[PDB]
Amino acid sequence: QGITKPAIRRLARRG
Amino acid sequence: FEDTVEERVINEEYKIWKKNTPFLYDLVMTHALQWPSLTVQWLPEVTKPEGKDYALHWLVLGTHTSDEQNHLVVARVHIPNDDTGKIECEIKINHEGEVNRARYMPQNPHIIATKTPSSDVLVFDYTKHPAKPDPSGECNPDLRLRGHQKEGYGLSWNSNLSGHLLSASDDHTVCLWDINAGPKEGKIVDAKAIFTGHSAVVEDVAWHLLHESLFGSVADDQKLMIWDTRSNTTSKPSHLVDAHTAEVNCLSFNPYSEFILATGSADKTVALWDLRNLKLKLHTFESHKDEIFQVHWSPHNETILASSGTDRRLNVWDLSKIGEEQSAEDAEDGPPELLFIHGGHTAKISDFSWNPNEPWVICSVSEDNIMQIWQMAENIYND
Ligand SMILES: [As]
Repeated sequence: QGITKPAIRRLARRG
Repeated sequence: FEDTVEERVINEEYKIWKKNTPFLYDLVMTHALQWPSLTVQWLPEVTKPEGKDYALHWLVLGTHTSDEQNHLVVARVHIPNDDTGKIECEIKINHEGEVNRARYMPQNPHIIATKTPSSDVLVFDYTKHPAKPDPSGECNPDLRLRGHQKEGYGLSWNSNLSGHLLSASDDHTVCLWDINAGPKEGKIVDAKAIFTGHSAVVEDVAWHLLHESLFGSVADDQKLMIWDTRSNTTSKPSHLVDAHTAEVNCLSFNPYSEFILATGSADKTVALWDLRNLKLKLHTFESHKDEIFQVHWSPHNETILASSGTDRRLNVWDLSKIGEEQSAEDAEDGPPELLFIHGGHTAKISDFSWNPNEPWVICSVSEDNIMQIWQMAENIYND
């Protein structure tokens, strides 16, 4: 799901 | 003091953070202390013990109790190798009142200065105190530094001039001590200089990391001041900067660039500054939802900055991404230089510290007794 790097990077910015 | 409504919101957001941690962190260790610490700083020492699967690191912590006996604490921690964790008390020393802030001397790491609810700033040499503190609780500092009328938080040792210490106070002043001077016996030393440039509570103070005479101060008068200890004036700084539109709470010099400085404010922004021309604010970092109280540059990456405060968040910034174009979707989360938001705390973050020996490792402490040792996933910064 949110396993791709761009998605993880986006999770990081959302906290 | 608790908001039962806000508490439900915080707890549910935490549960979500917790299950997301394998995505976001290479390491997450959380420890509840009996008392909250208002202060953290990693000691410079590290060792990898023979036949062990962990590295030994050390933290300078404090205690915050209004009722009971306070302590200055050095904690020993296990940091697991990349092939959970443990915290023990290396030493515990009786301390009068809460420890507002505690800082080790760069030249001699076993010398630690502390700020107290009172006006005296204390100095401890932990090699000169019992391995276990006397339950009677009598506080016996090696040095008491006189000069202030009120308490404060700001503390800074000169890393180029051994024994020279700066302190910031609610009394509007910055005090300067040289702890190698004084009399034979010997416990009390008076302020060598007292700087009165500010017209309000001075929140933080910091020596330049390369020039032994330069330091910066930051106050509720919304000003950043740059001082020179050579000059025969203590009432007027070398530079007076209108840094923010609200109280300035913190400042931090870049350890790789002798010219650049960061500043954190109650106006919810971090400001970048260049010492060669202070008329021009280099940059403004926006994203924090409340007062910023602490800012620290990464000791391993020159473009990496971290900030924290009242919004229970710790933000990591990457300067190398400023001005970089984002999609409209990514712009909603914040500016391109926002690398990482740490949502592991459930109350205000009082202080944090970058691990000087393990890149990307941070220790942050909150007002609800939690200390977290964490390192964000390599996938996030390895681009
Ligand atoms: As301990």
